[PDB]
Amino acid sequence: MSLTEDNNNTTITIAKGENKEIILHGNPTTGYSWVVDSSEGLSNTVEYVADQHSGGKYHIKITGTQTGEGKIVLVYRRTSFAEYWNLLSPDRTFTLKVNVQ
Amino acid sequence: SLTEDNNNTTITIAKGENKEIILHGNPTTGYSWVVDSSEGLSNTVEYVADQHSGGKYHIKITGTQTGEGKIVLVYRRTSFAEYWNLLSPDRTFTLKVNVQ
Amino acid sequence: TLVRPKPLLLKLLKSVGAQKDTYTMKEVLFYLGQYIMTKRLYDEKQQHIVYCSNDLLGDLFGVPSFSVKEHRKIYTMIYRNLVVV
Amino acid sequence: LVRPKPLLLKLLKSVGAQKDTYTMKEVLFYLGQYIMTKRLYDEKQQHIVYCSNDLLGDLFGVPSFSVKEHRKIYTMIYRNLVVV
Ligand SMILES: [Cl-]
Ligand SMILES: [Cl-]
Ligand SMILES: [Cl-]
Ligand SMILES: [Cl-]
Ligand SMILES: [Cl-]
Ligand SMILES: [Cl-]
Ligand SMILES: [Cl-]
Repeated sequence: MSLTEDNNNTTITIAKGENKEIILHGNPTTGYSWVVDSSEGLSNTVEYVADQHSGGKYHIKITGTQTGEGKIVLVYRRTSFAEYWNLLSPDRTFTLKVNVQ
Repeated sequence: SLTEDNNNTTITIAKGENKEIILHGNPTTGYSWVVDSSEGLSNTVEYVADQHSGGKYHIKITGTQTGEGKIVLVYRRTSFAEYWNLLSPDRTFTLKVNVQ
Repeated sequence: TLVRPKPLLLKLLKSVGAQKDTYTMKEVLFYLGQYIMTKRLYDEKQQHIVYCSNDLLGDLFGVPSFSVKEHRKIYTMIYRNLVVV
Repeated sequence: LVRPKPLLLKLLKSVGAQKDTYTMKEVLFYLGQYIMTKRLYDEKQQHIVYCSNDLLGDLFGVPSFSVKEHRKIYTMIYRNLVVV
């Protein structure tokens, strides 16, 4: 039904528009959280759900959005001081919206 | 081709159609143009030095999915902190997903 | 954008290896980051939070702590501690 | 859990380390602190660390090294500690 840590580095099949759920234990009181590092062919949502009876579980709901070989990579990370401080000085950016017809 | 003139605009291409973005950069500084994100599009990035100083980054994109796509490029230089952080790799979760 | 840091900020910048009286804003931000990194003033679990109530930095910013996420607040506090040339 | 040999220990302590026994994660943290504080990395290619005129150079036995070479760095660190 749902994927967990044991499904790490495997391949699954889903229908375009079908939802599936990944559940991973996490403890955000440390400052770490599960975040989507990259994906392809999918949309997603990430939610933290506290264990009601340390830490809790991240629910990453994926939905197949384009037919083909997709992928999702999640990382358990904590943003560093250096990363926050770097953001005070923004890099030159080029942004282009593209309507694909 | 598209240039800095087209920054922060919207275009409309057909699925499978290609477009080229050309941006000036100077990798001798350690900076380069890199793709920050690329929804609905595939891309390639190539640097060509000005033979006649820096040069031009050629970012070729192709519409790979019908819908509202977007690419964001950043002119950046990887910091020491970013390099050093990778010596202590974060736990990762990876799932290949064949969408039918 | 060239700036001359007021005396507290100048003392902070020189404590981490700066040797000038005039700086670019890029340099000011760099040395201020060096300072916070070196003295590990940031919170380990939430590393955008900087504790400085017992520090020279707290004196010149006039706060017990601040968040690096609040960009305009940061720039405001820095600007109050320099004069543009 | 590791025990840094004297020269490595001296480096870590010069940037705030207090103890004698560490995890590798901690050793890597203070080594990073050290390199950043003394600004030994190259400005344009920040993975390059110049240490030929620094005690880190003596310790690692190199004029410079690249942060991209992960195995090499772990190796140089391991040579300078005892695995407790
Ligand atoms: Cl598999
Ligand atoms: Cl830093
Ligand atoms: Cl001066
Ligand atoms: Cl937070
Ligand atoms: Cl505020
Ligand atoms: Cl100890
Ligand atoms: Cl390089």
